[PDB]
Amino acid sequence: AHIFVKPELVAEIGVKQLQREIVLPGLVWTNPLTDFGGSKNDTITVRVPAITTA
Amino acid sequence: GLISDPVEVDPIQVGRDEAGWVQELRDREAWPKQEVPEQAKKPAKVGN
Repeated sequence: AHIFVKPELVAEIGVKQLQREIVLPGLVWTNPLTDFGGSKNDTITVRVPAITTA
Repeated sequence: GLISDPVEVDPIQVGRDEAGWVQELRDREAWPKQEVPEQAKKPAKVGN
């Protein structure tokens, strides 16, 4: 029978892998403490004030 | 062979069926609903 030699075409019709929408990083508390360098063991230990009872 | 002979099996058909990308679907008129054909669950090839 008739046999033809043809290329193998490749196209990008816009399909892809569906992925999550980024929401979480904009919500949590980011960077209250910055000077991690210049502190022992990379720790910026936060103080919490004292309360008392009468 | 002869121009009046029945048409031979198309090599393009043979290759197309070998690649196995012809769409297979469940029959509409079948109760209970048929199971998903094996072709419809084929994972995407990792290259060309």
